[PDB]
Amino acid sequence: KEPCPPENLQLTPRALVGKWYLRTTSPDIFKQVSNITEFYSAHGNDYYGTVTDYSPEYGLEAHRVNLTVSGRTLKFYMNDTHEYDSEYEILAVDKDYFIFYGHPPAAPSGLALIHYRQSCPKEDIIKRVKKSLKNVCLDYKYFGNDTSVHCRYLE
Ligand SMILES: *[C@@H]1O[C@H](CO)[C@@H](O[C@@H]2O[C@H](CO)[C@@H](O)[C@H](O)[C@H]2NC(C)=O)[C@H](O)[C@H]1NC(C)=O
Ligand SMILES: CCCCCC/C=C\CCCCCCCC(=O)O
Ligand SMILES: *[C@@H]1O[C@H](CO)[C@@H](O)[C@H](O)[C@H]1NC(C)=O
Ligand SMILES: *[C@@H]1O[C@H](CO)[C@@H](O)[C@H](O)[C@H]1NC(C)=O
Ligand SMILES: *[C@@H]1O[C@H](CO)[C@@H](O)[C@H](O)[C@H]1NC(C)=O
Ligand SMILES: [Zn+2]
Ligand SMILES: [Zn+2]
Repeated sequence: KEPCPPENLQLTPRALVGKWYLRTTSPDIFKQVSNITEFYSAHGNDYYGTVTDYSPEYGLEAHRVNLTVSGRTLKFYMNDTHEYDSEYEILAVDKDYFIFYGHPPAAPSGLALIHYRQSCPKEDIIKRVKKSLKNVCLDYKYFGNDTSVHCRYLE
């Protein structure tokens, strides 16, 4: 139900700006949704953005979302639907990924999300991710990967 979050917890300005791929989660969600692209524009503590997800019945849907960042945490709001709308805590910060944790409606007991800068991250990045997870009391063991976007390092 909880990780053991870091010492500092520092989340800097524009740090989330631009393009991400949500390829790994614990609760594996990649039956409910697939091929998640995020794009965020920074407006101080506010981000506004697009999430292009694929649905196993509906299409290539798109969603408008905004972050509101408060130090270690942010609030995530999606316009069209609200099952991932919750507070999320930053667990790890890296040039090639961020890890967040929350208790949204879709997983009240806890949801870990890895956002990658690359769609198919190289084995170096995965080894750092593995470290970040142990370092906050989760492990790649209980995470699923988005297999609809084949990646030899995420299998
Ligand atoms: C995953 O989503 C991406 C981008 O969100 C898809 O790429 C799009 O592919 C269509 C082809 O019909 C183009 O018209 C778009 O302009 C493309 N966008 C980009 C950024 O390339 C991609 O095809 C999707 N893949 C899966 C497996 O769902
Ligand atoms: C670098 C990460 C940016 C910050 C995003 C905040 C953390 C969690 C976002 C929740 C996304 C949940 C799923 C996305 C789309 C969907 O499943 O419908
Ligand atoms: C995002 O926008 C919503 C709707 O305008 C508003 O409730 C709030 O300021 C923002 N919330 C989050 C979670 O970013
Ligand atoms: C959805 O977005 C529109 C912006 O056109 C806004 O007026 C509406 O109240 C939003 N609400 C929800 C629940 O998504
Ligand atoms: C996800 O990726 C890692 C390799 O990066 C692997 O050890 C783990 O088993 C994968 N899980 C699934 C369910 O694909
Ligand atoms: Zn919690
Ligand atoms: Zn493969």
